[PDB]
Amino acid sequence: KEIMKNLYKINLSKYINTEDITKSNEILAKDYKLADNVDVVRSKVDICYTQCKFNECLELCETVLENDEFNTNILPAYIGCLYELSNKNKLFLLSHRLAETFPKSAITWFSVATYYMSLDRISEAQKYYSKSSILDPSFAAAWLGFAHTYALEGEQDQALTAYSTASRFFPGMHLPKLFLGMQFMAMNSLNLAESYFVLAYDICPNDPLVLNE
Amino acid sequence: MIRRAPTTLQLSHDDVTSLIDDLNEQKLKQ
Repeated sequence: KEIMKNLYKINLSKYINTEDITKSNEILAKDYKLADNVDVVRSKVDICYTQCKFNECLELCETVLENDEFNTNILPAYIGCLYELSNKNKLFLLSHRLAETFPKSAITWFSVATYYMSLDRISEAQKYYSKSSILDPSFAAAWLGFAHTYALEGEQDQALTAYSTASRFFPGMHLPKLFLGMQFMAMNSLNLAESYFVLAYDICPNDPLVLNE
Repeated sequence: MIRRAPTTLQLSHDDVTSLIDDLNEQKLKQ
């Protein structure tokens, strides 16, 4: 139990009680030679992603991906911090390799849609997020990227329903609600935006997007 | 996660019109 308690503690959510997750990370790193463990690296990557350490996301996930390039748990965070770094060649390579590796996984189609978003081809990203969403009904990135495609396309009425769907399917996820509130700004409807942003800020006290909004 | 592009503030035409007008009466003052 001395080790498995910590191992289970690693896998909880990262927004709250962040420091204890860190101390558990050094606890595993010491006395157990598990610093090389893949899931320890995954936890550290998610720590870095939470406060938006996207450069550290890139470096750590590149170190882990060299050993294994198809860890499905690792990959979505790497897509996120790659699109944040706004680079198309490496996203492009990984997406085209995953397409021929795992044709039936929504992960690769999500990566393709992200690549098209990075290339600002909204029309194709529409379909390539729709396919990823259809493949995995439990894939929040799919719905939020879908509504991102809607919002960046020019039309927003369907983006409203999309963000509402993403919010309702996944209760307790602040990001769909936050993006829906950004859209409310886009329609100049601030009255719902106040409540939605308060709800999002209830669990995200320190992140640039919330405070900027 | 696909982070949304943060919204950016724009310089409106009404405020710049107000400022250029105020400058017009400012130079008309003396």
